[PDB]
Amino acid sequence: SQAWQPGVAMPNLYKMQRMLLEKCDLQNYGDSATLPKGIMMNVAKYTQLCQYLNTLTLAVPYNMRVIHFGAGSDKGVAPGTAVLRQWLPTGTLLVDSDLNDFVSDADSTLIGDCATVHTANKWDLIISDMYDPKTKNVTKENDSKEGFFTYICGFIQQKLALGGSVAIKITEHSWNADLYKLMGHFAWWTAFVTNVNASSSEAFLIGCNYLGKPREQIDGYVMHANYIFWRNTNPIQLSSYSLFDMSKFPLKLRGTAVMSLKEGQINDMILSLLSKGRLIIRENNRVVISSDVLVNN
Amino acid sequence: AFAVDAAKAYKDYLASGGQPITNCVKMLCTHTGTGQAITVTPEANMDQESFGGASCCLYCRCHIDHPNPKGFCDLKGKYVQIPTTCANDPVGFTLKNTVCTVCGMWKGYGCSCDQLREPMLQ
Ligand SMILES: Nc1ncnc2c1ncn2[C@@H]1O[C@H](C[C@@H](N)CC[C@H](N)C(=O)O)[C@@H](O)[C@H]1O
Ligand code: NA
Ligand code: NA
Ligand SMILES: [Zn+2]
Ligand SMILES: [Zn+2]
Repeated sequence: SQAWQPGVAMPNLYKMQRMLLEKCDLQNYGDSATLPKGIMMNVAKYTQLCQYLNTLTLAVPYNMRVIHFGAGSDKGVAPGTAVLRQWLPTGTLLVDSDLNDFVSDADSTLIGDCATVHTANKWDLIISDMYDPKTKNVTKENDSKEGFFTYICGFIQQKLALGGSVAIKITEHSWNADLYKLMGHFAWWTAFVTNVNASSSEAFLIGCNYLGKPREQIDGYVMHANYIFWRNTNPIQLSSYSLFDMSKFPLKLRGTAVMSLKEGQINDMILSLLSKGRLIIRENNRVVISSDVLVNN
Repeated sequence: AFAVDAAKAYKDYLASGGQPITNCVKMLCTHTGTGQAITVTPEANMDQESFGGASCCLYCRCHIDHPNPKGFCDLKGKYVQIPTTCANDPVGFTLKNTVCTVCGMWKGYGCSCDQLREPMLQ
Protein backbone atom coordinates (compact mmCIF):
# COMPACT_ATOMS: atom_id res chain seq x y z
CA SER A 1 0.00 0.00 0.00
CA GLN A 2 2.49 2.65 1.20
CA ALA A 3 5.05 0.31 -0.52
CA TRP A 4 4.84 2.44 -3.73
CA GLN A 5 5.57 5.66 -1.75
CA PRO A 6 9.21 6.78 -1.21
CA GLY A 7 8.60 6.16 2.51
CA VAL A 8 6.24 6.92 5.42
CA ALA A 9 5.80 10.18 7.41
CA MET A 10 4.79 9.93 11.11
CA PRO A 11 1.00 10.57 11.33
CA ASN A 12 0.16 13.90 13.11
CA LEU A 13 -1.87 12.12 15.89
CA TYR A 14 1.42 10.69 17.32
CA LYS A 15 2.74 14.27 17.91
CA MET A 16 -0.15 14.94 20.35
CA GLN A 17 0.42 11.82 22.52
CA ARG A 18 2.44 11.55 25.79
CA MET A 19 4.21 8.18 25.41
CA LEU A 20 6.79 6.76 27.85
CA LEU A 21 10.17 5.98 26.18
CA GLU A 22 11.10 2.31 25.66
CA LYS A 23 13.13 0.13 23.26
CA CYS A 24 12.45 0.40 19.51
CA ASP A 25 11.64 -3.23 18.48
CA LEU A 26 10.97 -3.41 14.70
CA GLN A 27 8.96 -6.41 13.38
CA ASN A 28 10.58 -6.00 9.89
CA TYR A 29 14.09 -5.80 11.49
CA GLY A 30 17.02 -7.64 9.80
CA ASP A 31 15.12 -7.62 6.45
CA SER A 32 16.36 -5.63 3.38
CA ALA A 33 14.68 -4.23 0.21
CA THR A 34 15.72 -5.24 -3.35
CA LEU A 35 18.19 -2.48 -4.39
CA PRO A 36 18.38 -1.74 -8.15
CA LYS A 37 21.57 -3.22 -9.76
CA GLY A 38 24.80 -1.45 -8.60
CA ILE A 39 22.86 1.20 -6.60
CA MET A 40 24.38 2.02 -3.15
CA MET A 41 22.01 2.02 -0.12
CA ASN A 42 22.72 5.75 0.50
CA VAL A 43 21.87 6.67 -3.14
CA ALA A 44 18.54 4.81 -2.66
CA LYS A 45 17.96 6.44 0.77
CA TYR A 46 18.65 10.05 -0.37
CA THR A 47 16.60 9.45 -3.55
CA GLN A 48 13.56 8.46 -1.41
CA LEU A 49 14.16 11.40 1.01
CA CYS A 50 14.22 13.81 -1.99
CA GLN A 51 11.12 12.12 -3.54
CA TYR A 52 9.29 12.86 -0.25
CA LEU A 53 10.69 16.45 0.07
CA ASN A 54 9.16 17.09 -3.42
CA THR A 55 5.66 16.68 -1.86
CA LEU A 56 6.28 19.49 0.74
CA THR A 57 6.12 23.32 0.52
CA LEU A 58 9.93 23.78 0.30
CA ALA A 59 11.08 27.31 -0.64
CA VAL A 60 13.21 27.02 -3.83
CA PRO A 61 14.66 30.46 -4.67
CA TYR A 62 17.00 31.16 -7.61
CA ASN A 63 20.59 30.87 -6.22
CA MET A 64 19.29 28.46 -3.52
CA ARG A 65 21.82 27.71 -0.72
CA VAL A 66 22.05 24.09 0.58
CA ILE A 67 24.50 22.72 3.20
CA HIS A 68 24.97 18.93 3.70
CA PHE A 69 26.47 17.67 7.01
CA GLY A 70 27.70 14.04 7.32
CA ALA A 71 28.27 13.79 3.54
CA GLY A 72 31.39 11.54 3.71
CA SER A 73 31.57 7.72 3.79
CA ASP A 74 34.13 4.96 4.54
CA LYS A 75 34.21 4.63 0.69
CA GLY A 76 35.80 8.13 0.40
CA VAL A 77 32.97 9.43 -1.88
CA ALA A 78 29.67 11.33 -1.30
CA PRO A 79 26.66 9.27 -2.54
CA GLY A 80 24.09 11.51 -0.79
CA THR A 81 25.75 14.68 -2.17
CA ALA A 82 25.55 13.24 -5.73
CA VAL A 83 21.77 12.66 -5.23
CA LEU A 84 21.22 16.17 -3.72
CA ARG A 85 23.03 17.78 -6.71
CA GLN A 86 20.89 15.63 -9.10
CA TRP A 87 17.69 16.67 -7.23
CA LEU A 88 18.46 20.40 -6.72
CA PRO A 89 18.09 22.91 -9.59
CA THR A 90 21.35 23.43 -11.62
CA GLY A 91 21.90 26.97 -10.19
CA THR A 92 21.88 25.80 -6.53
CA LEU A 93 24.98 26.30 -4.28
CA LEU A 94 25.72 22.98 -2.50
CA VAL A 95 28.30 22.78 0.36
CA ASP A 96 28.99 19.48 2.15
CA SER A 97 31.01 18.52 5.24
CA ASP A 98 32.27 15.48 7.16
CA LEU A 99 34.75 14.57 9.93
CA ASN A 100 36.77 12.42 7.42
CA ASP A 101 38.26 13.37 4.01
CA PHE A 102 36.16 12.43 0.93
CA VAL A 103 35.75 13.32 -2.80
CA SER A 104 32.50 15.24 -3.58
CA ASP A 105 30.39 16.81 -6.39
CA ALA A 106 29.54 19.72 -4.04
CA ASP A 107 30.62 23.30 -4.98
CA SER A 108 32.69 23.33 -1.72
CA THR A 109 33.65 20.61 0.84
CA LEU A 110 34.74 21.23 4.48
CA ILE A 111 36.64 18.44 6.33
CA GLY A 112 36.48 18.32 10.16
CA ASP A 113 34.05 18.23 13.11
CA CYS A 114 30.87 20.19 12.14
CA ALA A 115 31.57 22.18 15.36
CA THR A 116 34.55 23.76 13.44
CA VAL A 117 32.34 24.91 10.49
CA HIS A 118 31.69 28.72 10.35
CA THR A 119 29.51 30.70 7.89
CA ALA A 120 28.60 34.43 7.79
CA ASN A 121 25.56 33.54 5.58
CA LYS A 122 22.06 32.05 6.08
CA TRP A 123 21.03 28.82 4.26
CA ASP A 124 17.75 27.77 2.56
CA LEU A 125 18.04 24.01 3.26
CA ILE A 126 20.11 21.97 5.79
CA ILE A 127 20.53 18.21 5.22
CA SER A 128 22.29 16.14 7.93
CA ASP A 129 23.19 12.42 7.79
CA MET A 130 25.71 12.76 10.67
CA TYR A 131 25.86 9.68 12.94
CA ASP A 132 28.48 9.04 15.68
CA PRO A 133 30.11 5.58 15.23
CA LYS A 134 30.17 5.10 19.07
CA THR A 135 26.31 5.26 19.10
CA LYS A 136 26.40 1.58 17.85
CA ASN A 137 29.63 0.29 19.55
CA VAL A 138 28.79 1.44 23.15
CA THR A 139 25.30 0.86 24.73
CA LYS A 140 23.86 3.62 27.03
CA GLU A 141 20.59 4.68 28.75
CA ASN A 142 18.75 6.33 25.81
CA ASP A 143 19.12 10.01 26.86
CA SER A 144 19.26 13.07 24.52
CA LYS A 145 22.65 13.06 22.64
CA GLU A 146 24.67 16.35 22.76
CA GLY A 147 27.53 16.00 20.24
CA PHE A 148 26.94 17.25 16.66
CA PHE A 149 23.23 17.74 17.59
CA THR A 150 24.11 20.80 19.78
CA TYR A 151 25.89 22.32 16.73
CA ILE A 152 22.86 21.57 14.43
CA CYS A 153 20.45 23.24 16.94
CA GLY A 154 22.67 26.37 17.04
CA PHE A 155 23.14 26.33 13.23
CA ILE A 156 19.32 26.18 12.72
CA GLN A 157 18.72 29.08 15.18
CA GLN A 158 21.46 31.33 13.66
CA LYS A 159 22.18 30.27 10.02
CA LEU A 160 18.79 29.09 8.65
CA ALA A 161 16.83 31.66 6.59
CA LEU A 162 13.19 32.16 7.66
CA GLY A 163 11.17 29.96 5.24
CA GLY A 164 14.13 27.53 5.06
CA SER A 165 13.76 23.78 5.76
CA VAL A 166 15.82 20.95 7.30
CA ALA A 167 16.10 17.13 7.10
CA ILE A 168 18.17 15.82 10.07
CA LYS A 169 18.87 12.09 10.39
CA ILE A 170 18.02 10.50 13.78
CA THR A 171 17.74 6.89 15.04
CA GLU A 172 16.45 5.29 18.24
CA HIS A 173 19.77 6.19 19.99
CA SER A 174 21.01 9.10 17.79
CA TRP A 175 18.58 11.92 18.71
CA ASN A 176 18.40 15.21 20.66
CA ALA A 177 15.55 16.68 22.78
CA ASP A 178 16.42 20.31 21.75
CA LEU A 179 16.20 19.36 18.03
CA TYR A 180 12.64 18.01 18.55
CA LYS A 181 11.83 21.27 20.43
CA LEU A 182 13.14 23.26 17.39
CA MET A 183 10.75 21.29 15.10
CA GLY A 184 8.08 23.49 16.79
CA HIS A 185 9.87 26.56 15.27
CA PHE A 186 8.77 25.45 11.74
CA ALA A 187 5.32 25.87 10.12
CA TRP A 188 5.17 22.04 9.95
CA TRP A 189 7.44 19.05 10.71
CA THR A 190 7.52 15.22 10.62
CA ALA A 191 9.70 12.13 11.09
CA PHE A 192 10.18 10.46 7.67
CA VAL A 193 11.23 6.80 7.22
CA THR A 194 12.61 5.78 3.78
CA ASN A 195 10.95 2.55 2.52
CA VAL A 196 14.41 1.13 1.51
CA ASN A 197 15.67 1.44 5.13
CA ALA A 198 12.35 0.74 6.98
CA SER A 199 14.09 -2.13 8.92
CA SER A 200 16.10 0.60 10.79
CA SER A 201 14.98 2.98 13.62
CA GLU A 202 16.43 5.70 11.35
CA ALA A 203 14.19 8.62 10.32
CA PHE A 204 14.74 12.12 8.94
CA LEU A 205 13.35 14.87 11.21
CA ILE A 206 11.98 17.30 8.59
CA GLY A 207 11.32 20.93 9.58
CA CYS A 208 9.39 22.68 6.79
CA ASN A 209 9.45 26.54 6.55
CA TYR A 210 11.44 27.99 9.53
CA LEU A 211 9.54 30.73 11.46
CA GLY A 212 12.42 31.75 13.81
CA LYS A 213 10.08 31.29 16.83
CA PRO A 214 8.00 28.46 18.37
CA ARG A 215 4.46 27.95 16.96
CA GLU A 216 4.23 24.96 19.37
CA GLN A 217 6.09 24.06 22.63
CA ILE A 218 7.48 20.53 22.12
CA ASP A 219 8.93 18.33 24.90
CA GLY A 220 11.76 16.52 23.00
CA TYR A 221 11.95 13.55 25.42
CA VAL A 222 8.18 12.91 25.01
CA MET A 223 8.27 13.45 21.20
CA HIS A 224 11.10 10.86 20.71
CA ALA A 225 9.03 8.41 22.83
CA ASN A 226 6.05 9.21 20.49
CA TYR A 227 8.30 8.54 17.45
CA ILE A 228 9.45 5.13 18.87
CA PHE A 229 5.80 4.22 19.72
CA TRP A 230 4.89 4.87 16.03
CA ARG A 231 7.85 2.74 14.77
CA ASN A 232 6.98 -0.10 17.24
CA THR A 233 3.24 -0.22 16.35
CA ASN A 234 3.04 0.58 12.60
CA PRO A 235 5.36 -1.82 10.72
CA ILE A 236 6.71 -0.36 7.44
CA GLN A 237 7.20 -2.88 4.59
CA LEU A 238 10.72 -2.63 3.08
CA SER A 239 10.38 -1.35 -0.51
CA SER A 240 12.58 -0.02 -3.35
CA TYR A 241 9.57 0.40 -5.72
CA SER A 242 9.70 4.27 -5.82
CA LEU A 243 13.37 4.14 -7.04
CA PHE A 244 12.27 2.71 -10.45
CA ASP A 245 10.25 5.83 -11.54
CA MET A 246 12.57 8.88 -11.66
CA SER A 247 10.47 10.86 -14.22
CA LYS A 248 9.28 13.49 -11.64
CA PHE A 249 12.44 13.44 -9.44
CA PRO A 250 13.99 16.93 -10.00
CA LEU A 251 13.02 19.59 -7.41
CA LYS A 252 10.87 22.15 -9.31
CA LEU A 253 12.61 25.59 -9.42
CA ARG A 254 9.78 27.73 -7.89
CA GLY A 255 11.90 30.93 -7.94
CA THR A 256 10.73 31.73 -4.37
CA ALA A 257 11.15 35.42 -3.41
CA VAL A 258 14.12 36.31 -1.13
CA MET A 259 13.82 39.47 1.06
CA SER A 260 16.09 41.00 3.77
CA LEU A 261 13.45 42.08 6.35
CA LYS A 262 14.21 43.28 9.94
CA GLU A 263 13.18 41.13 12.97
CA GLY A 264 10.61 43.92 13.73
CA GLN A 265 9.02 43.74 10.21
CA ILE A 266 8.09 40.00 10.63
CA ASN A 267 4.26 40.42 10.96
CA ASP A 268 1.48 37.74 10.66
CA MET A 269 1.22 38.28 6.85
CA ILE A 270 4.97 37.45 6.48
CA LEU A 271 4.65 34.38 8.81
CA SER A 272 1.75 33.23 6.57
CA LEU A 273 3.88 33.58 3.38
CA LEU A 274 6.83 31.77 5.09
CA SER A 275 4.41 28.94 6.11
CA LYS A 276 3.37 28.34 2.43
CA GLY A 277 6.96 28.08 1.10
CA ARG A 278 6.37 31.38 -0.77
CA LEU A 279 9.07 33.46 1.01
CA ILE A 280 12.76 33.26 2.12
CA ILE A 281 14.05 35.95 4.53
CA ARG A 282 17.85 36.52 4.54
CA GLU A 283 20.41 38.85 2.95
CA ASN A 284 21.91 37.69 -0.40
CA ASN A 285 25.62 38.47 0.35
CA ARG A 286 28.76 36.52 -0.79
CA VAL A 287 28.38 32.88 0.45
CA VAL A 288 31.51 32.48 2.67
CA ILE A 289 32.29 29.31 4.74
CA SER A 290 35.34 27.91 6.59
CA SER A 291 36.50 25.02 8.82
CA ASP A 292 38.65 25.75 11.92
CA VAL A 293 42.11 24.10 11.93
CA LEU A 294 43.47 23.20 15.41
CA VAL A 295 47.14 24.33 15.50
CA ASN A 296 49.63 22.19 17.53
CA ASN A 297 53.17 20.66 17.33
CA ALA B 1 61.07 18.31 -15.23
CA PHE B 2 59.87 15.25 -13.18
CA ALA B 3 56.06 14.77 -13.05
CA VAL B 4 53.96 11.80 -11.73
CA ASP B 5 51.88 10.23 -14.58
CA ALA B 6 48.82 8.72 -12.79
CA ALA B 7 46.91 8.07 -16.08
CA LYS B 8 49.72 5.81 -17.48
CA ALA B 9 50.12 4.10 -14.05
CA TYR B 10 46.38 3.24 -13.84
CA LYS B 11 46.36 1.91 -17.48
CA ASP B 12 49.48 -0.29 -16.83
CA TYR B 13 47.86 -1.43 -13.51
CA LEU B 14 44.69 -2.49 -15.46
CA ALA B 15 46.78 -4.22 -18.21
CA SER B 16 48.54 -6.23 -15.41
CA GLY B 17 45.09 -7.50 -14.21
CA GLY B 18 44.69 -4.86 -11.44
CA GLN B 19 41.16 -4.48 -9.96
CA PRO B 20 39.47 -1.30 -11.31
CA ILE B 21 38.74 1.59 -8.85
CA THR B 22 35.40 0.87 -7.10
CA ASN B 23 32.65 2.89 -5.31
CA CYS B 24 31.97 5.12 -8.35
CA VAL B 25 28.53 6.62 -7.40
CA LYS B 26 25.92 5.24 -9.84
CA MET B 27 22.75 7.40 -9.97
CA LEU B 28 19.09 6.36 -10.39
CA CYS B 29 17.65 7.85 -13.63
CA THR B 30 15.01 7.13 -16.35
CA HIS B 31 17.65 6.03 -18.94
CA THR B 32 15.73 8.19 -21.51
CA GLY B 33 18.37 11.00 -21.47
CA THR B 34 20.36 12.66 -24.31
CA GLY B 35 23.29 10.20 -23.96
CA GLN B 36 25.85 13.09 -23.89
CA ALA B 37 29.16 12.26 -22.06
CA ILE B 38 29.32 14.85 -19.18
CA THR B 39 26.09 16.67 -18.14
CA VAL B 40 24.69 18.91 -15.34
CA THR B 41 22.18 16.11 -14.45
CA PRO B 42 22.07 12.34 -15.26
CA GLU B 43 21.47 11.90 -19.06
CA ALA B 44 22.05 8.13 -19.51
CA ASN B 45 20.25 6.53 -22.49
CA MET B 46 19.11 2.83 -22.56
CA ASP B 47 22.77 1.75 -23.21
CA GLN B 48 24.47 3.89 -20.51
CA GLU B 49 24.81 4.29 -16.71
CA SER B 50 25.03 7.77 -15.08
CA PHE B 51 27.59 8.32 -12.27
CA GLY B 52 28.52 11.23 -9.99
CA GLY B 53 31.49 12.84 -11.82
CA ALA B 54 33.97 13.33 -8.94
CA SER B 55 33.73 9.58 -8.05
CA CYS B 56 34.77 8.64 -11.67
CA CYS B 57 37.78 11.02 -11.85
CA LEU B 58 41.22 9.37 -11.30
CA TYR B 59 42.69 12.71 -10.06
CA CYS B 60 39.79 13.35 -7.58
CA ARG B 61 39.81 9.71 -6.33
CA CYS B 62 43.65 9.50 -6.01
CA HIS B 63 43.75 13.01 -4.39
CA ILE B 64 46.32 14.29 -6.98
CA ASP B 65 46.46 17.53 -9.07
CA HIS B 66 44.41 17.65 -12.33
CA PRO B 67 46.70 17.62 -15.44
CA ASN B 68 46.13 21.24 -16.67
CA PRO B 69 47.40 24.73 -15.63
CA LYS B 70 44.20 25.79 -13.73
CA GLY B 71 43.93 22.31 -12.11
CA PHE B 72 40.23 22.36 -13.20
CA CYS B 73 38.14 19.12 -13.22
CA ASP B 74 35.60 18.45 -16.05
CA LEU B 75 33.79 15.67 -14.05
CA LYS B 76 33.45 17.09 -10.47
CA GLY B 77 29.93 18.52 -9.87
CA LYS B 78 28.61 16.90 -13.09
CA TYR B 79 27.29 13.45 -14.19
CA VAL B 80 29.25 11.16 -16.53
CA GLN B 81 27.41 8.71 -18.85
CA ILE B 82 29.35 5.41 -19.19
CA PRO B 83 28.45 2.68 -21.74
CA THR B 84 26.92 -0.23 -19.73
CA THR B 85 29.64 -2.55 -21.20
CA CYS B 86 32.27 -0.26 -19.52
CA ALA B 87 30.32 0.62 -16.29
CA ASN B 88 32.58 -1.80 -14.32
CA ASP B 89 35.50 0.72 -14.68
CA PRO B 90 34.17 4.31 -15.05
CA VAL B 91 37.56 5.84 -13.96
CA GLY B 92 39.36 3.85 -16.70
CA PHE B 93 36.68 4.80 -19.27
CA THR B 94 36.93 8.61 -18.65
CA LEU B 95 40.79 8.38 -18.92
CA LYS B 96 40.97 6.29 -22.17
CA ASN B 97 38.17 8.24 -23.95
CA THR B 98 37.57 11.78 -25.32
CA VAL B 99 34.34 13.87 -25.47
CA CYS B 100 33.53 15.29 -28.94
CA THR B 101 33.78 19.12 -28.63
CA VAL B 102 31.05 19.34 -31.36
CA CYS B 103 28.12 17.04 -30.30
CA GLY B 104 29.21 16.39 -26.65
CA MET B 105 29.07 12.57 -27.16
CA TRP B 106 32.01 10.18 -26.43
CA LYS B 107 34.19 9.52 -29.53
CA GLY B 108 33.54 5.89 -30.62
CA TYR B 109 30.51 5.63 -28.24
CA GLY B 110 27.83 8.07 -29.53
CA CYS B 111 29.60 10.73 -31.67
CA SER B 112 28.33 10.39 -35.29
CA CYS B 113 30.12 13.56 -36.58
CA ASP B 114 32.46 11.35 -38.73
CA GLN B 115 29.77 9.07 -40.30
CA LEU B 116 29.11 9.43 -44.09
CA ARG B 117 26.58 12.23 -44.88
CA GLU B 118 23.01 10.78 -44.67
CA PRO B 119 20.68 11.34 -47.67
CA MET B 120 18.46 14.30 -46.59
CA LEU B 121 15.16 13.27 -44.87
CA GLN B 122 11.77 15.04 -45.29
N1 LIG C 1 30.69 15.71 14.72
C1 LIG C 1 30.69 15.40 13.40
N2 LIG C 1 31.00 16.32 12.45
C2 LIG C 1 31.01 16.02 11.14
N3 LIG C 1 30.70 14.80 10.67
C3 LIG C 1 30.36 13.79 11.51
C4 LIG C 1 30.34 14.04 12.95
N4 LIG C 1 29.99 12.89 13.54
C5 LIG C 1 29.80 11.97 12.57
N5 LIG C 1 30.03 12.51 11.36
C6 LIG C 1 29.93 11.81 10.06
O1 LIG C 1 28.63 11.30 9.80
C7 LIG C 1 28.79 10.37 8.72
C8 LIG C 1 27.70 9.30 8.73
C9 LIG C 1 27.60 8.52 7.42
N6 LIG C 1 26.60 7.47 7.60
C10 LIG C 1 27.18 9.42 6.26
C11 LIG C 1 26.93 8.68 4.94
C12 LIG C 1 26.78 9.70 3.80
N7 LIG C 1 25.67 10.60 4.08
C13 LIG C 1 26.58 9.06 2.44
O2 LIG C 1 26.04 9.74 1.54
O3 LIG C 1 26.97 7.88 2.25
C14 LIG C 1 30.19 9.80 8.85
O4 LIG C 1 30.88 9.97 7.62
C15 LIG C 1 30.83 10.59 9.99
O5 LIG C 1 32.19 10.95 9.75
NA1 NA D 1 19.99 18.91 -10.56
NA1 NA E 1 39.31 21.26 8.99
ZN1 LIG F 1 38.65 15.43 -10.73
ZN1 LIG G 1 30.52 14.60 -32.39
